[PDB]
Amino acid sequence: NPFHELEPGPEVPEVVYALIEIPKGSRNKYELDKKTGLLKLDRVLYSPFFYPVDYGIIPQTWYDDGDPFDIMVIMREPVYPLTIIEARPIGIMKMEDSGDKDWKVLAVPVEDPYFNDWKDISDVPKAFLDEIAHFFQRYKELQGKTTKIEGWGNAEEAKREILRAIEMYKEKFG
Amino acid sequence: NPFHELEPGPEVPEVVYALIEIPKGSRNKYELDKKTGLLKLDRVLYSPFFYPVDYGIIPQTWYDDGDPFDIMVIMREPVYPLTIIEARPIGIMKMEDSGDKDWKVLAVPVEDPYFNDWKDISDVPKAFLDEIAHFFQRYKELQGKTTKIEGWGNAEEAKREILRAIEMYKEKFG
Amino acid sequence: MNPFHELEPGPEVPEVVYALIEIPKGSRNKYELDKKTGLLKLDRVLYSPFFYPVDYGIIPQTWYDDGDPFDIMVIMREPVYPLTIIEARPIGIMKMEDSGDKDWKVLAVPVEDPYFNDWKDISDVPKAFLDEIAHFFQRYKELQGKTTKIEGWGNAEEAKREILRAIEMYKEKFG
Amino acid sequence: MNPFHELEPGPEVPEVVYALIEIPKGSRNKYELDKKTGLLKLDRVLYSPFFYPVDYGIIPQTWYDDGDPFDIMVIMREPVYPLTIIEARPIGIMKMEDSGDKDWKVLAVPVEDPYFNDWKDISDVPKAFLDEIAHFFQRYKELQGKTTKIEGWGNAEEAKREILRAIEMYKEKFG
Amino acid sequence: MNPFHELEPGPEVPEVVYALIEIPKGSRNKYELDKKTGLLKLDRVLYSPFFYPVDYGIIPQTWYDDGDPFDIMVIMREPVYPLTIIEARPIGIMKMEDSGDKDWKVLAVPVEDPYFNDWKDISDVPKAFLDEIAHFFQRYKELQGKTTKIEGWGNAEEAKREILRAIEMYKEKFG
Amino acid sequence: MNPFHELEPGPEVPEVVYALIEIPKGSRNKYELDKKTGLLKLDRVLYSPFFYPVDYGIIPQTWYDDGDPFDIMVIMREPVYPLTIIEARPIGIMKMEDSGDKDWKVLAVPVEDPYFNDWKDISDVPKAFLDEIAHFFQRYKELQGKTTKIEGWGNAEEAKREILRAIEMYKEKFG
Ligand SMILES: [Ca+2]
Ligand SMILES: [Ca+2]
Ligand SMILES: [Ca+2]
Ligand SMILES: [Ca+2]
Ligand SMILES: [Ca+2]
Ligand SMILES: [Ca+2]
Repeated sequence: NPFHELEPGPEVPEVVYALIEIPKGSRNKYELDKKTGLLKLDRVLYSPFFYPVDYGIIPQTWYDDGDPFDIMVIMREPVYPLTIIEARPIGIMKMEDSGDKDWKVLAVPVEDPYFNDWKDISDVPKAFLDEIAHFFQRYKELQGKTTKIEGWGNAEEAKREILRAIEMYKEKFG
Repeated sequence: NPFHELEPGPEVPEVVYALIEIPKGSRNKYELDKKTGLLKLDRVLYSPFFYPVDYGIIPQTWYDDGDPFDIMVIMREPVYPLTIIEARPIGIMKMEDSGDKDWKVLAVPVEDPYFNDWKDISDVPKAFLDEIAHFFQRYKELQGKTTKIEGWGNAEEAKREILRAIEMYKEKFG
Repeated sequence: MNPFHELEPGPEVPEVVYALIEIPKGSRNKYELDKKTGLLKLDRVLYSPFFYPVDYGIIPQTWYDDGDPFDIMVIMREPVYPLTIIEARPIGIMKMEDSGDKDWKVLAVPVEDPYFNDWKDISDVPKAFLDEIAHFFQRYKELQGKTTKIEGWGNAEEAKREILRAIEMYKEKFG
Repeated sequence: MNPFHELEPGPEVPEVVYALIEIPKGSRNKYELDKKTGLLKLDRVLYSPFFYPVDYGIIPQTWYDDGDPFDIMVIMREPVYPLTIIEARPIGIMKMEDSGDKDWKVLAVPVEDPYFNDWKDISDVPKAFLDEIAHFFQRYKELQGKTTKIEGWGNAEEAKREILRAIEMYKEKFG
Repeated sequence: MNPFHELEPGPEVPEVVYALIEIPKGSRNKYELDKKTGLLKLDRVLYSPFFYPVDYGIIPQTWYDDGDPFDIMVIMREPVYPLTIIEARPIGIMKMEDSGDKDWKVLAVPVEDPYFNDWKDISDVPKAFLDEIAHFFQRYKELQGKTTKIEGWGNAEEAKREILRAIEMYKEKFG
Repeated sequence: MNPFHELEPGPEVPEVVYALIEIPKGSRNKYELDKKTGLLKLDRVLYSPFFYPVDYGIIPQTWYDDGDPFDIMVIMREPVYPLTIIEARPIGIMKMEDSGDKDWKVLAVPVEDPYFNDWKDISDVPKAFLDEIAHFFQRYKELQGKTTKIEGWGNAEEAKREILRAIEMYKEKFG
C-alpha cells in the first residue's frame, strides 16, 4: 500500500509528496482500497460538479478525522490516479464535514515552472479559491450532508499542520 | 440568425427543433450573438460545475423572461454548438431566476433509440432530475444571484408551454 | 501482487460483487491482466472501429467454463481508469458462445451511483442498449475470422447463480 | 448561406478538391447538412457502438447517382471540427451499394499534412485500414435492418473520373 | 456572411475587443478563416508535435503590416470552439518577425472569467508562460525551413496602440 | 513490486520485446518510474507546449550506457495508460546524445495492431513522422538550457543488437 511505503516528502514540510487519487475534471470520486492499495470507486458525485484540482493524500500522515491528510495540487494538465507529485504547500482550506475537522492542504507542483512564483495563499487568484471552497461547500448537498467552510490559512499554517499530521501517523502506526 | 430562420419544429409540439448552444460537460456558457448569430462566450461559470445536458433554444419562440424558450436535450454523446436536434419534450423544469420565470423544457432526441421509451417525466431516474435542478439552483451562487426551483412538470405541461412560447414569438416579431 | 488472486469476489456475494475494470467504455484498445504479474497488458487493438460500450473487467477469484476469470460489464456514466475496483450489483447476464466456448458475461450497475438506484433486473435496461452490447460482441472479431453466437439475455437471478458457480470453480482449480 | 452551394468543388479539380467535413473521426453521432438550412443537424445516433473511422463529409457543388452530394472521407491524424474545409487529394474510391443506391465514396488525404506526402493511390494504404473502413460501412446500419453491399476499392484514377462526373451532374441538375 | 468583415473590432475599443477564435488551445491543426466564404479551413497540420498554447484568433475589421487581420491570443481555462466570439481585454503584445514580416500578436484575457480579474498588464503573467508561448512561435515552423525572430513582449498600453493602428489600416484598405 | 525488475525483457527477444509504457502519446506531463518505488511519478511538466508524439516507456530488465533503462517508443493509434505492457516489434533506433550521454531509443510498433503488419524496418515509416519525433527530442528541453544532439536513425538490425547489449548490461550490473 503506497500510503504506508512512501515517505511524507523529500524536504518536509517545504516539499511533500502528493499521492493523487482524483485528477482534475473527474466526477468520479476515487479512494485507495486499504487492503490492497488499488484505486476504488468511492462514489459518483450526486451533482454535475468536477474536482477543480488534482486531489490526493500525503503518504504517512494521519489527521483528526481518522484519515490520511488530504492535499490538492494545482496541475495545468491532470495526472493519472496513483501518480506521485512533488508539491510545495502554499495554503490550507479550513472546513468541517459533519462535525469532523477536514482541512486540506493547497499545493503547487515543484516541477512546473509556471508556478515558480506561487509561494503563499495570496498568490492565488481569489476567484479560484472561491471556486474550490464552493465545490466543497455544495458537493455533498444532495447526500444531505452539511459542510462548513471556515476560510483559508497561509503557507506557514499549512506547513504546521503537515508536521502535526506526520507526528499523528507515527503515534497511531509506528 | 438561426433563431429566426428555423421553424420551431417538424411536428409541434410533439417534436421540436433544439438549437444547441452548450454541449454537456462544458463549463463555458455560450450564447448566440443576436446581430450575427455566431456563438459567443457569455461567461465562464464561477464554480467547477458542468452543464449536465446539451443546452439550447427552440427556434422562433419567445418567453416571459424576454428570451427564446430554453430546452435541455439528454444526449449520450454531446453534439457541437449550433447543431440542430429533433427532440421530443418529456417534461419541464419550473424555476425563477432573479424574479423572472425561467422555465426550461426537458427533452430526448428522437433519433437515439436508447430513449424510445422515455415519454414523460416519470421515465427519468429521479437522481438525474435532482442533479439538473441542483445545477440550476447553485450555478450562479458565487455571482450572488438567487434562483428558486419550483419543481418539475410533465410532458403535457411542457407541450402547453411550448405552444404558448410559439405564440408569443409571433406576437413580438411577426 | 496479482489483484485477480488477492481480492475477494465481493463484499456481499452475489448481491454485490467487485468488478476489477480492465477496459474503460470508449476504448478501442482491448486490455487484459497479465497472468504472471497482474499488470495491465494490451491484448489487441480491435480490427474494426468499434469501442467498448461499457466498462469491462473481471470478478476477482472466479473461474469460468471458458478457462478464464468470469467477465463483468459495468454501466458507468463516466468511465473509470483500468485497475479500478467498482462495487457492482449484477442485473443480468449475456449468454454467448465464442468459437465453441461458453463466454457469458455479467451485466451490472455500480452501487454508488444513485442514477441506477432503480435498476435491479434485465428488464430495467433500455432494449436498444442491450442490442448495442450484443451487436458489439457479435461483430467485434469478424475481421479476425471469428464467429460468435449471441444466445440472449438472462435475468438477475440467473446472473447471481452463475457468479456462485464461478466462485466455486475458482476454489476447485486454485484452492 | 449553404456552404454546399456556395463553395467551389476544389482549387485544382480533380487533383485537389475541397472536403467539407460533417462528421469528425471518432463520432458516434451522425451529422448531416440541412442541405436547405445549411447548419449542422443530427441525422441519427448510430445504433451500435461504432465510431466514424475517418473525417467524413461532402464535396461542394457535386451531385451523385444516389441523389445527394458526393461523399468524401479524409484521413486526418487529428480530427477537425464539423463545417471545416480541407484541401484533399483523392487516392481512391470505395464502391458500395446502400439500399440498392450507388453510394460510392471518395478516399482522400490532406494536402497540408506532410505525413501523407507519399500516399498517392489506393495501394499506399495499409490493407487493415481499408478493411476497417469497409467493415464499418458493412455493419453500421445492421440494427436498423438496412443492408449495404461492399463491392471493393477503385484506384485514384477511377476516383478522379467519378469526381468529374459528379461535378457535371450538379451542373445539369442545378446550374 | 464573413465574420471578419461583419463584426465590429469590439464593444469598447481598445479596452475590450472581440476575439474571433480560429484555433482552440491544444490543437495541432492550424485553422484559418476562408477568405471568400468565412468558413473555417485547415491551413496546415503543424510539422512538429506542438499544440497551440492559447486560444488563437483574429480581431474583426483589422488589418496589419503583414497583410492579414491582426492576430490575438486569448488565455482560456477551458478552450472554446472555433468561430466563437470572446470579449477580451488586451494585456500585452508579442513582437516577432516571420520571414521579414512584422507578425505581432496581441495577448489578452477574457473579460467574463473572474479568474483573470486582476490580470491587467504583461507583468501579471507568469514568466514561464510567456516563454512557452514565445518558444512555440520560435520553433513551430522550423521543419518547414522558416525562421522566426522573437523580439520580446510589449505592455498593455503598446498592445492598445497597435490595435488602434490595425483598425485604421483596415478602414483605409477596405472602407 | 517494481515492474522494471519483475518483468522479462520480452517473450521472444529481440524480435518481440515488452514495452512498459510510462508516457502516453499526447502528454505534456513527463512521467518516470520511481525506479525504487515503482509507482508512476511526475518528473516534470515540459517547459514548452509540446506533447510526446509516441507512447514512451522502457524495456524491463535492461540497462544502457546512460545509466538507466532502455527507452522504447511505441507507435500506437490510440494511446495506452501508464504502466501498460505492450508486445512490440523493434523497427529502428534513434541515435541521440543528451548532455553527452548516449541516450538512444528504440522505435517499435505493436505486434497486435494489424495496421502496422507491414512495418518491419525504419524505411517503412513516413519520413515526416521520423522528423517530428527527432524534432521533439531536439527541442523539448531547450528552455531548460539542456542541449541534445540528434545523430540520425539506425535500422531494425541495429536496434535488435542494441537491445541484446542492454539485456546483457542489466545482468552484469544487477544479476
Ligand atoms: Ca480529510
Ligand atoms: Ca430562459
Ligand atoms: Ca470470458
Ligand atoms: Ca452518398
Ligand atoms: Ca499575423
Ligand atoms: Ca535513455
